[PDB]
Amino acid sequence: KAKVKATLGEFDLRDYRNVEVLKRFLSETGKILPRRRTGLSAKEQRILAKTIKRARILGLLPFTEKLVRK
Amino acid sequence: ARRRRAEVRQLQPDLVYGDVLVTAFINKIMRDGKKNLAARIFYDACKIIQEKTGQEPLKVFKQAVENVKPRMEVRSRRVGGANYQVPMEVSPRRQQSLALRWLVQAANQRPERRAAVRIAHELMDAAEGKGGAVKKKEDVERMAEANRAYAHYRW
Amino acid sequence: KRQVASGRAYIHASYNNTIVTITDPDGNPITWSSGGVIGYKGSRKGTPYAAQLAALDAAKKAMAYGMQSVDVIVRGTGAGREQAIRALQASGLQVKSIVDDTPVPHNGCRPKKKFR
RNA sequence: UGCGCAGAUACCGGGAGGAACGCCGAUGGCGAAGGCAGCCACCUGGUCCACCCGUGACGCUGAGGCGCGAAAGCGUGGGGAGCAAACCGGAUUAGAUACCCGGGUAGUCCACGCCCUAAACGAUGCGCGCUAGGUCUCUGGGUCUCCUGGGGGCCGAAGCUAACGCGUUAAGCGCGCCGCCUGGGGAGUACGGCCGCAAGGCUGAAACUCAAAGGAAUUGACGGGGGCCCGCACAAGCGGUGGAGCAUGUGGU
Ligand SMILES: [Mg+2]
Ligand SMILES: [Mg+2]
Ligand SMILES: [Mg+2]
Ligand SMILES: [Mg+2]
Ligand SMILES: [Mg+2]
Ligand SMILES: [Mg+2]
Ligand SMILES: [Mg+2]
Ligand SMILES: [Mg+2]
Ligand SMILES: [Mg+2]
Ligand SMILES: [Mg+2]
Ligand SMILES: [Mg+2]
Ligand SMILES: [Mg+2]
Ligand SMILES: [Mg+2]
Ligand SMILES: [Mg+2]
Ligand SMILES: [Mg+2]
Ligand SMILES: [Mg+2]
Ligand SMILES: [Mg+2]
Ligand SMILES: [Mg+2]
Ligand SMILES: [Mg+2]
Ligand SMILES: [Mg+2]
Ligand SMILES: [Mg+2]
Ligand SMILES: [Mg+2]
Ligand SMILES: [Mg+2]
Ligand SMILES: [Mg+2]
Ligand SMILES: [Mg+2]
Ligand SMILES: [Mg+2]
Ligand SMILES: [Mg+2]
Ligand SMILES: [Mg+2]
Ligand SMILES: [Mg+2]
Ligand SMILES: [Mg+2]
Ligand SMILES: [Mg+2]
Ligand SMILES: [Mg+2]
Ligand SMILES: [Mg+2]
Ligand SMILES: [Mg+2]
Ligand SMILES: [Mg+2]
Ligand SMILES: [Mg+2]
Ligand SMILES: [Mg+2]
Ligand SMILES: [Mg+2]
Ligand SMILES: [Mg+2]
Ligand SMILES: [Mg+2]
Ligand SMILES: [Mg+2]
Ligand SMILES: [Mg+2]
Ligand SMILES: [Mg+2]
Ligand SMILES: [Mg+2]
Ligand SMILES: [Mg+2]
Ligand SMILES: [Mg+2]
Ligand SMILES: [Mg+2]
Ligand SMILES: [Mg+2]
Ligand SMILES: [Mg+2]
Repeated sequence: KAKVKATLGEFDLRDYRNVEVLKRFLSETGKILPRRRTGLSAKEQRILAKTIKRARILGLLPFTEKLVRK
Repeated sequence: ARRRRAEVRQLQPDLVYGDVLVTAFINKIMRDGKKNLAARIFYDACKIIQEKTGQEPLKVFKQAVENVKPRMEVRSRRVGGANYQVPMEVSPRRQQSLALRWLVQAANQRPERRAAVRIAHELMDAAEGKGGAVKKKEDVERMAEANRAYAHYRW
Repeated sequence: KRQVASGRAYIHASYNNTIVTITDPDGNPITWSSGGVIGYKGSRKGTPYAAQLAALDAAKKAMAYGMQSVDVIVRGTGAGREQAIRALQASGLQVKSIVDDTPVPHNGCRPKKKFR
């Protein structure tokens, strides 16, 4: 499987308002993908976590979703 | 059998019907090593069944056996304290042994006086679907589908 | 007496029981079944067989109200959580979709000693 | 046991309230220790790097003192969802003052004030200097296969250690300073003292008694430990014994 950073452009890791890019870093559910799947660095993931959470308080990214399978 | 598969014994074909199933049935009738007695019992019973009914005794032997074969049984398995009666299928080999054994043990519970009389009559009843053998088979198949709730313990 | 003909079927699957509710698309229930509704009483209620028979009882109870299309919601883990779904598929109800909505807290409430 | 026909469980919607922050999440980070996980803002401490700019030995340790100090517990006033000592039941059991199940008070949370213990652990005081490397990682800087600082890991040179192991994050080589040990039990007891509302803490003996107490490692036994594997050990199956009468041997008388 490819990683998210690999298939992506030059984006601002701090911009909490960009949903189009942040939604790429959530799972099927609303969870935050581990660095193994996001391809980010330790620092980069540390920043993404915060900006995703900020965006979740704004109603932009979800806290959790429902799994359609099984 | 802890090491190997314990291969099945290959019986000798029947001296009369050239058929192995018959030889095995004779073996289950035989007691105290009297195979001549058992064979004369079986064959005189073949005369009985072939006369009192005008059909070939071979086909009736096979049919009677076939109607006693159980397709499912129950086996205990030790699970978290007291064990459970757990249904599962029956090996074709085991269907064989069980059906023949049940046939003989049932025939000797018959009221008839002579051996070959009981053998013939039980063969006829079991081939028609009645008779004690078919009741042991129907009761075992009742053991499955009753404890069916444990179908996840298959093993 | 309702004629919904389409709705939701909720599979609540715990280790001690599996119970099925069947509702209209607005969530309001129609009929339901459970492990105790069919004959079983004790531990046998949490078995996958009882999950099958509960699912089927509730599906037949849905037929009389006209149900054909069903969306399946699933909450919980336990034996016969899958078996209840597989019974729901061959129940004659066409299964529209299947979702797992099992509620997990974000570490809010202290569990019983049993769950630590 | 409990709850449910006064309609529970399951499902949808609305509302209240308390507590804790899923994923990120790490073998990760920060802190002197205790300890610190949603998010935003304010106030605020430590720490690291680069420049080589300023002061000019201003340093290290540290008996007393003073401040901090998980949980539990104490006082007053709140609060009180979930859990839950004590306690009330239900089971289990030889018994069950327990493990399991249904409940439930303190408490767990807040404020303010007490208490000062701990497997408070790296069971390893602080500071400096010297002694091969290799590898993973967090975070700075650089002429950015790499080089160079500061943390966190794993192997391992020299060396040390009783051994396990330690090994530039020393348990190696040295130096300064503080704290502490001196056989097991009696005993963290007794007395006095200081402190505390209390519970209790800090200090801390003796008589008496014993030929031990202990550390690490070794072979072996054992495990209601693990992996693997045999035997009529189980299973599948056939015939028996246990019952009768008798033969015979033994116990008892
Ligand atoms: Mg149950
Ligand atoms: Mg599983
Ligand atoms: Mg836990
Ligand atoms: Mg009632
Ligand atoms: Mg009642
Ligand atoms: Mg009442
Ligand atoms: Mg609701
Ligand atoms: Mg509210
Ligand atoms: Mg209240
Ligand atoms: Mg985690
Ligand atoms: Mg200068
Ligand atoms: Mg000068
Ligand atoms: Mg100092
Ligand atoms: Mg001091
Ligand atoms: Mg304290
Ligand atoms: Mg406290
Ligand atoms: Mg209090
Ligand atoms: Mg109070
Ligand atoms: Mg409770
Ligand atoms: Mg309790
Ligand atoms: Mg009790
Ligand atoms: Mg009792
Ligand atoms: Mg006992
Ligand atoms: Mg600690
Ligand atoms: Mg020292
Ligand atoms: Mg200093
Ligand atoms: Mg290293
Ligand atoms: Mg760089
Ligand atoms: Mg640190
Ligand atoms: Mg280093
Ligand atoms: Mg050496
Ligand atoms: Mg080492
Ligand atoms: Mg050096
Ligand atoms: Mg050193
Ligand atoms: Mg040493
Ligand atoms: Mg002494
Ligand atoms: Mg003490
Ligand atoms: Mg004194
Ligand atoms: Mg005193
Ligand atoms: Mg006093
Ligand atoms: Mg007391
Ligand atoms: Mg030892
Ligand atoms: Mg062993
Ligand atoms: Mg045992
Ligand atoms: Mg034996
Ligand atoms: Mg046996
Ligand atoms: Mg005898
Ligand atoms: Mg009798
Ligand atoms: Mg006898």
